[PDB]
Amino acid sequence: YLYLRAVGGEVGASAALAPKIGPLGLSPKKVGEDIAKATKEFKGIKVTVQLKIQNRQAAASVVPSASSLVITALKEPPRDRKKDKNVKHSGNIQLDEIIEIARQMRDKSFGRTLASVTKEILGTAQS
Amino acid sequence: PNVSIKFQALDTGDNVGGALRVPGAISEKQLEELLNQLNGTSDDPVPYTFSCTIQGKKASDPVKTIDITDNLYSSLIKPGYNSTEDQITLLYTPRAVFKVKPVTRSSSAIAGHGSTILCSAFAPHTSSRMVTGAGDNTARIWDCDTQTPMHTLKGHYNWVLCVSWSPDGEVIATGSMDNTIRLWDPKSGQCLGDALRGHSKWITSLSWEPIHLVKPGSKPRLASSSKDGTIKIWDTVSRVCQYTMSGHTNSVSCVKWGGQGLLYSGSHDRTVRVWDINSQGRCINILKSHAHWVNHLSLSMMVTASDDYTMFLWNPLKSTKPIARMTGHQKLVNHVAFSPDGRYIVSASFDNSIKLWDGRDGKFISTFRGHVASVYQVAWSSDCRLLVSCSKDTTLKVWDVRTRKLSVDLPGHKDEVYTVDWSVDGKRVCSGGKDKMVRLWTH
Amino acid sequence: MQLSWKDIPTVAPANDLLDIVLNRTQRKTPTVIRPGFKITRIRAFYMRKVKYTGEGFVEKFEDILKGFPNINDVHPFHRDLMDTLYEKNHYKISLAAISRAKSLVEQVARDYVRLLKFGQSLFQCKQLKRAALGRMATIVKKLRDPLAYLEQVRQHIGRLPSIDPNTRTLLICGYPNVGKSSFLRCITKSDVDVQPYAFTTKSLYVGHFDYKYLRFQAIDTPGILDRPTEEMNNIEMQSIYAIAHLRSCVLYFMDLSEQCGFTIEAQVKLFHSIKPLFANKSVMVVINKTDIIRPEDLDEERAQLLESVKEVPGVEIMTSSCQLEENVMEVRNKACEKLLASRIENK
Repeated sequence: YLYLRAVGGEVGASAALAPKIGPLGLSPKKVGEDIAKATKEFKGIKVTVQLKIQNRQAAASVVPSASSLVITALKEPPRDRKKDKNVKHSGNIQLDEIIEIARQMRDKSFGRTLASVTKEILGTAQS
Repeated sequence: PNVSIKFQALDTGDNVGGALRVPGAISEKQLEELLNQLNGTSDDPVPYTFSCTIQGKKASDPVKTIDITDNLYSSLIKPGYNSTEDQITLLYTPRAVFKVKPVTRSSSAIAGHGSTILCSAFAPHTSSRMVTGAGDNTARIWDCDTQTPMHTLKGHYNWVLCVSWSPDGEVIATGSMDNTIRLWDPKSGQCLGDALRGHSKWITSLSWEPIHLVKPGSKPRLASSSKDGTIKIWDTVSRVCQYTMSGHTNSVSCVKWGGQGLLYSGSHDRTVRVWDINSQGRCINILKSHAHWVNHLSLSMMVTASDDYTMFLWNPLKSTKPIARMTGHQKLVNHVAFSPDGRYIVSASFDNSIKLWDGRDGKFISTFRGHVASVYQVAWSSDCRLLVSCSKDTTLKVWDVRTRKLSVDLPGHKDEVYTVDWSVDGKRVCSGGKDKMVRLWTH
Repeated sequence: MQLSWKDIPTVAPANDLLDIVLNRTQRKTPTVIRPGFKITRIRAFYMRKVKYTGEGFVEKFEDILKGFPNINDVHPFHRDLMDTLYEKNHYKISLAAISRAKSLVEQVARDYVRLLKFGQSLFQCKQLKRAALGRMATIVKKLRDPLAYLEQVRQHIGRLPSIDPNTRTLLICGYPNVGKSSFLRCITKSDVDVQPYAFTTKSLYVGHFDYKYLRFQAIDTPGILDRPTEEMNNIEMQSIYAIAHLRSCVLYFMDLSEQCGFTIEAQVKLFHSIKPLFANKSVMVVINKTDIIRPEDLDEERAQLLESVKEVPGVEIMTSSCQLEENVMEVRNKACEKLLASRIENK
């Protein structure tokens, strides 16, 4: 795929949308609407969004994602301010919370087991 | 010969109007007695204190209070103005209380914390308790009276950079390089079990609202500033992190709270931020001005002292524009004491000078000179009346606020005084040097 | 039409500067034949060495001070372009540093020559030269970090677009990918050039066109003026402001089609913000790229431009597509005319 970068809430930037070409395979602000609607809350760190183009449609592959799932559950927007030791904000996820994030991920993830899936998310959470 | 008097109130406080005429012969002590009768405050030990008639940069001194009113009427400073020479202008404000018989044997010293450093707390008034914090990773609660160590709080992983003390004196809070703040019971010397996580980097400063006037829904909280560039508000009773204030690019050196509603922060990113702590976590205003790092803060007015040696005074709460830029110090102002205290600010600087300022006017009331080296700390000891300053020159000096003259100086062969806390009765000084001892002076 | 700023020569490092002086002094001493007293001859050698030590320092430091127009002295367009890169406040302390250093080396050189000249003791005379060299050596090293900052900037100022802010310029603005770069090349008779500039994504395209024996300069803004000024950093925000000194006329291109990847609403907002600020310079708004353009957007555009109702630059838009080369010369004459015919009569 031919990939692209995005900021939360952005539309119609000259540098980012125009030279990279407007998906929909023409007519930006088609996609410019589509990305923007989806994007969620405040901009923060940039995410990938990834472009795939079809006949007169655009689709984006967007994972802020499993970690943005963590943000919703904890009710904490940041990430680990002081890496791997102890976070500055006090975002301790519960054990019950993490298996439900794992349940939902289990389609996107390969994972064999639910217990396997819990490690994979937990490894993401700690760091 | 008579005088007409015109008194207009200065600061929020008492109000009264009406000119009142008194005879000319009368002294200052008599003038206050006439004025206070009108004010409706009694002629009790309440001093009722005066400031006068705005100006005095001239060749001469301007308008002292204590000069007899007939003498003032002729010649205030000039003969006066066209609008004076007919009235005398008085600004009236309380405080203040007296302490009598000074005494003096050498202070008891309480050795502790080997060769170490940073914080001091003395609960003023009844509290005899003094709390010292150190890089040694511990804190010690001491008896101002006995001068013996009550306990040492040995929770922290590393160096203790800051502390807060409740007036009850029952609760102590500390900030450590270990990145956590802890709440302790000073009597027990027992960790509250309050270990507060969330800060990534060292917790440099904190201000605590010991008691919350507002309904119990709101409780007492402590705000902490960290190297991580963020501030957090914590519930002392239940050690939880109520809110996080993000937005500072650089480390947060100083913070003021107790505002109970306004969080004021000064950071290395040369910015001063005013915040709404409650469920929002949003910074309403960012004060821009300081060329360099903001070291110290006072929150009446908002006052910031910067490395760029300037002090800015910030106007009422919503607008975010600066009232005045106070210049004159050469170097970094370590600490300042500002308050509702007649809008009077005292600043201690590395330049080894101390200045008294009128925040409203912007005028420099006076500068205290005589210390050899940088001024580490200051307090308006007596009150409006006295200023106490500490320095490298091992000196804690007592100065006359009105005169800006130096009355007397405390220490000799030693090294230096890092900081001081003063109560009406006594002074506690944290000192450092090769042979160390905290000093407790009693008067 | 050129840069004042190019002319300053590259500053040599402290390391290069330390070695060269001593080597030169070494060369000088053996070649010289002192005449006179034995003590005097040695003294003469040492004096010579001290003076080449002074000479070599003074020559490098003078090269920084000369070559260079001072940052304040140049016209407001040019001052700005330097300001972004170094920071002017950092630059004012830095200029003074060069001056201070020069004074000190002269002062020390004078001090030592006299002392040696004065002294009888051979050991002393030798030691004195030793001391001077030691002192000279420390100074260049201390200054190395300001030398390094100065040397780096010299190269960056040389790269600056060379254009005249006095004579009439036409400015192409609009959001990115609107077709401003293409519009410009079509407009210019000769082939387009590229000028490097700090804080521009593309660079700038510069072209020029004649009507009569009057020359008109054209530059496009890509990445600089194209997007919110407030949103940008303090250095880039300042870069946007340099454009103010520079432009005699501003042209606002709109691409209604959203081929640029940006909506008409966004383009109208950016235009409106810039527009009252430059009363002094003439405006011609052109809605180019007309052939592709969609009618849905046109309604939004129409509401600012054509309507007498709120927000309007008071200029009458030309439909064209310069890229297509329909009306390319027609639009070009009008743009020049709006500022030219004006300014002539005005002055």
